[PDB]
Amino acid sequence: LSAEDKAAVERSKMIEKQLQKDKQVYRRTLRLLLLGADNSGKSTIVKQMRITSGIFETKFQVDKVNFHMFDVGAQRDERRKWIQCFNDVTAIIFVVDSSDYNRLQEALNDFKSIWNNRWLRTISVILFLNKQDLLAEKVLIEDYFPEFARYTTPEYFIRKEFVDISTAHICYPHFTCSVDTENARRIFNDCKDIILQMNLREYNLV
Amino acid sequence: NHWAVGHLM
Amino acid sequence: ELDQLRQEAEQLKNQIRDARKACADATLSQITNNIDPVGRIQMRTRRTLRGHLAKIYAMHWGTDSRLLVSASQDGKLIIWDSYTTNKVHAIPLRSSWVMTCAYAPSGNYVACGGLDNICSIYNLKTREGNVRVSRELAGHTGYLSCCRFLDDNQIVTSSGDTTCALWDIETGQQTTTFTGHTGDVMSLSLAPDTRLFVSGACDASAKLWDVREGMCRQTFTGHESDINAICFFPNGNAFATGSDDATCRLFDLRADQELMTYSHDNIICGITSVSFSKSGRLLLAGYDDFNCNVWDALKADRAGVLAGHDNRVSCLGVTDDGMAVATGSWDSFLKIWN
Amino acid sequence: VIPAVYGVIILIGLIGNITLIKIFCTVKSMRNVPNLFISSLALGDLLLLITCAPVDASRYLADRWLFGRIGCKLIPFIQLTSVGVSVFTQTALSADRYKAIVRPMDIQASHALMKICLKAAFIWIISMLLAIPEAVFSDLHPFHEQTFISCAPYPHSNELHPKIHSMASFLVFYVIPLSIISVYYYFIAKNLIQSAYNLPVEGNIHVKKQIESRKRLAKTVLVFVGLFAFCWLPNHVIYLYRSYHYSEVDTSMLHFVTSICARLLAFTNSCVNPFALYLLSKSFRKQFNTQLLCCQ
Amino acid sequence: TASIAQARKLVEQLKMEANIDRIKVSKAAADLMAYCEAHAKEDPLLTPVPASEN
Amino acid sequence: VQLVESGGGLVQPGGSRKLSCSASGFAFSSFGMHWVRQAPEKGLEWVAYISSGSGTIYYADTVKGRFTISRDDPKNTLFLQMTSLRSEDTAMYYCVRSIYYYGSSPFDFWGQGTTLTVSADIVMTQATSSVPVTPGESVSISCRSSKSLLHSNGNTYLYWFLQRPGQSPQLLIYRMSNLASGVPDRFSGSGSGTAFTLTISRLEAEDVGVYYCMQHLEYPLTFGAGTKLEL
Ligand SMILES: CC(C)CCC[C@@H](C)[C@H]1CC[C@H]2[C@@H]3CC=C4C[C@@H](O)CC[C@]4(C)[C@H]3CC[C@]12C
Ligand SMILES: CC(C)CCC[C@@H](C)[C@H]1CC[C@H]2[C@@H]3CC=C4C[C@@H](O)CC[C@]4(C)[C@H]3CC[C@]12C
Ligand SMILES: CC(C)CCC[C@@H](C)[C@H]1CC[C@H]2[C@@H]3CC=C4C[C@@H](O)CC[C@]4(C)[C@H]3CC[C@]12C
Repeated sequence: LSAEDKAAVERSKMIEKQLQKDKQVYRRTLRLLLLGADNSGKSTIVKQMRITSGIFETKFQVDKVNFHMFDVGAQRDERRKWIQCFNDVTAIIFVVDSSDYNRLQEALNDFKSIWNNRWLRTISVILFLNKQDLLAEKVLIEDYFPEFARYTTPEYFIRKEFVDISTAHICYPHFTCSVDTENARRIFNDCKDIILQMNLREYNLV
Repeated sequence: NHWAVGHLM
Repeated sequence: ELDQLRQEAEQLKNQIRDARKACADATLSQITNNIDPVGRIQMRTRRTLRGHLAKIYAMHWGTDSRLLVSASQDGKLIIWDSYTTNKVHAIPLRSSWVMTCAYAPSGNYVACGGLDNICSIYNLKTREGNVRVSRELAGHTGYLSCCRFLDDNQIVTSSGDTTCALWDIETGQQTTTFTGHTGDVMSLSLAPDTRLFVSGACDASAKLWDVREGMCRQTFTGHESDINAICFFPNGNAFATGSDDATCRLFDLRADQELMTYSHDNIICGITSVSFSKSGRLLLAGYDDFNCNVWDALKADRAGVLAGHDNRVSCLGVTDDGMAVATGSWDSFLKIWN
Repeated sequence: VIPAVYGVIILIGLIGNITLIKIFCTVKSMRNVPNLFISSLALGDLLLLITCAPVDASRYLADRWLFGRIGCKLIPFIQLTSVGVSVFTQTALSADRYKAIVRPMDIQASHALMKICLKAAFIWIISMLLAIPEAVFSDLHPFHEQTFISCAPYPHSNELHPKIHSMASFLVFYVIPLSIISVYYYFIAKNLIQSAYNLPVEGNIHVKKQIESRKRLAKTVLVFVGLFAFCWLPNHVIYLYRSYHYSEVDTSMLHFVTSICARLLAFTNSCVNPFALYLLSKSFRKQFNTQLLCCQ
Repeated sequence: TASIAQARKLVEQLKMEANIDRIKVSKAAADLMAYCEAHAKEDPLLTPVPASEN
Repeated sequence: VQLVESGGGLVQPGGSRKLSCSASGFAFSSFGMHWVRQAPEKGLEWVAYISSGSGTIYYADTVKGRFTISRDDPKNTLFLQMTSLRSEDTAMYYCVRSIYYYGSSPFDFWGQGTTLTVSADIVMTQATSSVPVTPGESVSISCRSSKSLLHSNGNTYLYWFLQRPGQSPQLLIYRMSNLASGVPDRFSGSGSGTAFTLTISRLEAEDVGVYYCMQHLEYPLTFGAGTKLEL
């Protein structure tokens, strides 16, 4: 045991302490993924609820909890190879524009491909149907989906279709828009119920 | 008797 | 007009396939049948590297078997000594999701990248002592899959946009951009002669490119799934590649045909990293079934099972001296075997 | 009959504790932080059973104490320790549940593997220190029925020492831990009932199954705390009764049957703990059945 | 004009690949076997050396 | 890069001073600072040794108890206090950065320092002290030590320095087999665990000076006499 070796061991111990201090903040924060097609309203979400570069990170603190959301804006539409890098994340947030009936089929197709992924078999996905006011103004659908002509509200068609294509990890279908201000609290409650369910399934309390 | 005396368990 | 060119190209491909099939006079199984087996290489955990805090993704060895670089999903490029478990440097990366990392032969620069589309090359011999950003190679349009140091100033780098580019540390521009593929690039491997290299894509394709000429000379398409691992043979005339179908195949640039196939019906979990030894006898592959299985490059038989991990094996690397093998998985453990 | 069901429940608790210990030891995968409290509880219940069943059998069935003078020193002491540990472990377990349900994200720390081990070591040390006076004051002294001698932690020096010792035992082993466990379980049930409302159950069958499982967990926790209280009240009240009447001897048939019932209820506490995770939730019955089916 | 150019570059790549003069696979297998047998004793993984010579 | 030292002057015997070395140009929290005393017409003397993080501090047995060294990371400044100034403490102080890792560069840069006037042990005795040779030829200085400083790891702990008149000493070799940065390749080191040889093939009018040396095997550092070129 020389002096240089002991100094190296001390430096390694200091580096380990620094890595532990960094891991503290790493586990204090929640890492989320953001997905959506080109017509999705993820831009409005990252612009309003904010409280080449192929991947963009948004770090925001709310209710004394920090969330780091990673979104893809300058990458290929394929989600087969690079999707494994986002394994064991807290949750994924998929965005879909319910007002566009033409691209709704492709939206459901990619959502089903993401949900049925082998590396995402235990990751929760929260669906956000943006442009709620636009959809309301437009409806005031049968050619694209004839089931709407036979489906009735329970004593909700898009939510029912999402539930059916997901249950074919639990999905969380919600409705958002460009003027919604309480969306951050909804995401917080969702990411808290997800963490609670994860703790229940880890502690064998489900 | 020999029993009924001792500890709780 | 395009149909004529397409059918002519198809006829040329069929002729090339027939030529590659006709030149095969004897398979490697009949040639390597009267050779002595290797037995069972039961390796043990010599050192235990638990310095990282998140899932380790990739690692690479250099000329010296002492230093070893490792990358995790947090953004802490850790270079540590493989002998006395001493941590030499901890580079805090600007991002978190890392997919590859390299170590220059001279030990003066290290590379790292991923979905950031920017390769951050740092320096280790800085007079200031601390690690400072030396070069920021930018211009790609896809996630960085694998990168290695071809020289102390020039290095090739692949990306998720099916294209590869040869960058300079001093210049920082694309002096040679290779032809795009039909599938996303996943891994590459440099040859010991430093004259050419090989790279695998996602659409069951492998292309052999050159440093000077930007044209591919060897093309291999003998797979049925996406290639996720590929390594070059130390002799310089062959290379092994692995896909997600748990089927590894050893090709040769001289024969341009399959030489050996490593696969079993009991294992249906694909591999993520492959590497040869210092001589090329044993082939170590990183299986995703919570362990790894080594194979013989000649007999194509299971030479041993390393079950020291409990998570998906991310990467596996053999040093140049052939004295230790570092296997990193998603359990933040980079275990060293001998 | 009493001995048949006694042996049955003793064997059930023994095999449950053995299976839990074997699962925690041999699998080598589910050894994370949440399972450490379960392993500690299983070990405490195993120790309690292995140290109480043969002693109780030799005291009630055999009319002569097979152990000598030192037999009343090391044998009973550890018993209480285990008991204490068990109770404490449950409390700790309850606290762990209060850490896993009430605050899901507000307690997401990193250095937890050493803190839980330190807490378990502190629990064991406190239990040993609290049980040491039992072995310190344990001795063999006669009892005027007409006179018999056996193991006894309470000497005949004065009538205030056994009374105050039994009072302190009833306070630190029954009142405070059961009160804390009840408060924690009530808070957990309230939080579960509150969280079972904001869950977006509109047409999802998986969400409905999750809400049903949450209600089942709440009801099972309520049943568990109720059974804990209903089984620890008779044992403690019988101990208080036999400690206040320590100056004389009472061996009536009613006292006999109520002491047997209290002993059985106290043993069922340790015999039902390992089966809690089995009867409560999934993802654990598979391993619990495979650990016993592999030998079959 | 992109599809025709892609077909042209693809057929050019195929012609450049076919321009190489391949050899027999038996010669390559024999060369690989000789290379593996030459550095057999030099590879510590194939022949585990004792801890004193590590 | 820039190490400005202050706190010098003429002090009466038995007083106290606070030597301050402000560093700028590198990570002060990562490098381990050391002190070296150079008496007039004498070699160097190790005093204190502090690593990164202020975990463990070592003091010289000859001056143990009177010296106290302390670093400040928010200001990145080193301070050294001393009491009971004797007749031997009068020397020129040099405060020096050093980093420790596999293939590191300890004692790379030496500060300018400031003068100060008042009023087993590795005895590395050199084999030959004065070798007056005109520049332009090849020479080789040979030295020896009282104890073999070659540890079982295989790294010969030996630091060759060179202090020209006017400028602070400069490091030459790392571990007798790896040259430093910013130095010519003419200097080379060789020898065994006991004897050491520093050979230079081309002598110039600039590289002339006193070639100091030291050991780094044990914790107490003892600067040798060096290649004192008299006459
Ligand atoms: C928590 C329990 C299990 C163990 C703690 C020990 C306490 C409760 C017991 C042990 C010894 C006991 C004491 C033994 C003798 C002393 C002096 C005597 O003149 C009156 C009783 C008195 C004052 C007892 C008080 C309670 C006592 C201190
Ligand atoms: C969430 C965690 C950190 C809260 C702290 C744990 C609480 C619930 C546990 C841990 C230790 C436990 C205590 C251990 C010993 C003490 C003193 C003893 O004479 C009676 C029980 C008593 C009073 C326990 C009460 C509950 C307890 C304090
Ligand atoms: C203040 C009281 C009513 C609160 C309720 C606590 C109950 C559960 C406890 C506290 C004291 C305990 C009692 C202490 C002493 C009495 C008299 C004794 O000869 C037999 C036991 C007996 C009868 C205990 C019964 C249970 C008991 C009453």
